[PDB]
Amino acid sequence: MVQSSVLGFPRIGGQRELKKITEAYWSGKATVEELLAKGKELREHNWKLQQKAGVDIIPSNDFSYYDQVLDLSLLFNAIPERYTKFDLAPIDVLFAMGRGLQAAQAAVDVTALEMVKWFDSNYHYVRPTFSHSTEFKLNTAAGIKPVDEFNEAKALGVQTRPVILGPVSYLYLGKADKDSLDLEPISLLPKILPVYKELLQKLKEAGAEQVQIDEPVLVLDLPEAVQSKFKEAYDALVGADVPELILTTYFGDVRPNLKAIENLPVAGFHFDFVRVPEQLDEVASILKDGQTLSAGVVDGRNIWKTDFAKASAVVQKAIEKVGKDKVVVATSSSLLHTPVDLESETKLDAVIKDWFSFATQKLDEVVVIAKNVSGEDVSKQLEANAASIKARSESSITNDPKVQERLTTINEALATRKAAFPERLTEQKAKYNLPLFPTTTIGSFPKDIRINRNKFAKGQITAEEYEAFINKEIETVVRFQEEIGLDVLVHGEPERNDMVQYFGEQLNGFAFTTNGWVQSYGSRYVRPPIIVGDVSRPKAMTVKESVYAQSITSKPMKGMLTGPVTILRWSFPRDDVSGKIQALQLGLALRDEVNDLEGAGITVIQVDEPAIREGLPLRAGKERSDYLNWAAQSFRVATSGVENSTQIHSHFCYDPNHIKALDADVVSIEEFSEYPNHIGLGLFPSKQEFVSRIEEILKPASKFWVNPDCGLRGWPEVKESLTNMVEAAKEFR
Ligand SMILES: CN1c2c(nc(N)[nH]c2=O)NC[C@@H]1CNc1ccc(C(=O)N[C@@H](CCC(=O)O)C(=O)O)cc1
Ligand SMILES: [Zn+2]
Repeated sequence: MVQSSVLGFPRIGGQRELKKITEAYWSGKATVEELLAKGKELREHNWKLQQKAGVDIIPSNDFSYYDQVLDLSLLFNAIPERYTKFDLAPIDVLFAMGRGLQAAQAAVDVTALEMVKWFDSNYHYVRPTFSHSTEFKLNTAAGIKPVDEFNEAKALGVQTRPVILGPVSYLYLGKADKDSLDLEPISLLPKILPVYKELLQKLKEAGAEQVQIDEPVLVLDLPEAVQSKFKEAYDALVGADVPELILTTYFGDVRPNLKAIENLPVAGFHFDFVRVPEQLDEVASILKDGQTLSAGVVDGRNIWKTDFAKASAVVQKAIEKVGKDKVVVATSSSLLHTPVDLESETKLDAVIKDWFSFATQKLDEVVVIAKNVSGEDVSKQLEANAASIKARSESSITNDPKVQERLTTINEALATRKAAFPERLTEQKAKYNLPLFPTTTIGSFPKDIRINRNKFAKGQITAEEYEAFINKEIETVVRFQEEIGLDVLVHGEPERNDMVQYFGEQLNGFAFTTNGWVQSYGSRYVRPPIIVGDVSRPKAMTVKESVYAQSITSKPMKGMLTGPVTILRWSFPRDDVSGKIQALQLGLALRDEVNDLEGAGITVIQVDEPAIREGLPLRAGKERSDYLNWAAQSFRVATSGVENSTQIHSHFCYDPNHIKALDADVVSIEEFSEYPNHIGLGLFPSKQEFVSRIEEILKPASKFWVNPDCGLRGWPEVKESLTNMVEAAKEFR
């Protein structure tokens, strides 16, 4: 009988209980005991769910109040001193590191540690931060979270497998603090290993027989000298006095690093065969006698019902290489990255809901697959699964002939402007006559809003009253900008709740959930859109508010759009067609929008792709350069239908060559000399500080726009700043 395994379970709660209790604790409404009681109730509920589903290997220490990497930093005393001088008990040191700390000496405003994207998932972890003076050690009176949680589950009669981030990944994903700029985190390895060993011994003494030790940096391009550290670390940790170690990898391909793990004393490995099924043969063939192979075949980052027949076949290949006794059916990664429970959806059509599985359902999928490859009769589940998979692949939701046919029209001309920039600029100058050092802003501006969204969705106020409120907000914002004297304006987007869902709602091919929440960072969660089929845009999405904003001023009003790659990356994508295809479909839908904007007189249009870098494939090579090419192609498909006098803008927070590939008229960036398309380097503060910072960037005149850093912060600050920025632009004129 082949075992089933889950690498981690989302902890937010089916009703976002974790968010509610933590935010209550932070605002003084709940006590720390109330906090802890809710956490314990969440963990117990999630363990019992997993046991009842029949999962064999059930994780502990996957729970967190904020972030699991932060939890380890607190456990190992990677705590910078500044957080320690306020008499905070350890759980409050933890929160102080995660979210910062303010006290009424002058006031304290101690900033949080940095938030970092966890690989290419949509989760963010708190950066481990080390100094030359870091003394790594266990903190017994803080409680040892993985020991305590292991024991809690055991007392419920649930044997679990503690999960911790391994020492190489933990140090390598961390960074040197300000006061220790030359420190290489990985150099700290000999100092941290004794703390890992101690932790593992305490887990063993409590009854833990296996531990999942995550080494996800093995899917990254690692220097050779980092590669050798795996043999060192794991030779030091393995022994009679510790649990068996299952070295766990996800999100990518470990083959370039196989030599690093081919002679390890660990008890087994886990690999992600959803993202990289093709590494199976080579990773299997380095397993030593006795080592087990955990085959990650149930996607931990997407919401589609698994094809039981294909997932079992992947598992059956593993079984053929190393033996039925040495394979485990697993989720590809932690279920951290999926929503909690499909059964909470109250509005989804049953046809569509038949195609999905969220975390709770994925528990049943790993069990049924495990039974299937072990020889049990599960033909009824197999048949029902095959029926769902079949229905999806034949549905019209998925296949729209017009979109298919439109994809066949994509070619170079469709992704190229009618003329090159220099010629375009001469028509743009005749049209706008913008003065040199033109001034604009990047988008957002500074209460009552949701109040009016609300009575409108319940039909209490007409579309008529709703529109006048929107238009009054737009009005305020436009007049404010005019009185400051900005040259190119924005409307403020009071009509928009969310950069991606605002578009997804208005596009075919999308479905939406009531409860599909995923933790993004801390207590902040996202409810991503789902791409279910071929995307098209039946009609104008933004034209109305932009046309109204443009009508009350003789300054150029920017249209504002989100790009195709960002819409794709902050949605749950289809798993039946490539990312590329989904991006080009989005490019084409956005092209209709850009063209309608231009048609309605909105001939300055900003299109932002803030997710481009998060989507970078994890290793260098063909997949990465293909991604950068199609990403840019998709942007150009959206923006290349316009006349020469229409001005495409794009704004970047974050590689100059990719930016160049977009051929935008104006790029706002928050030493590429021979590049004609114009740039606004972000400046935001004195008029003279402005005067200084521009003067020094001087060291090209006709090419510089002036603008802030990213969206706007209180009215007096924005005003004073914006007004100072404009004054500075005028001197130079
Ligand atoms: C800009 N970001 C973003 C994204 N993904 C999506 N889909 N949308 C986004 O705006 N990924 C990267 C980053 C994530 N940052 C954030 C920041 C705040 C909240 C947030 O405030 N969430 C609210 C719920 C908002 C709502 O009502 O939907 C919360 O309090 O949990 C979420 C993600
Ligand atoms: Zn920005």
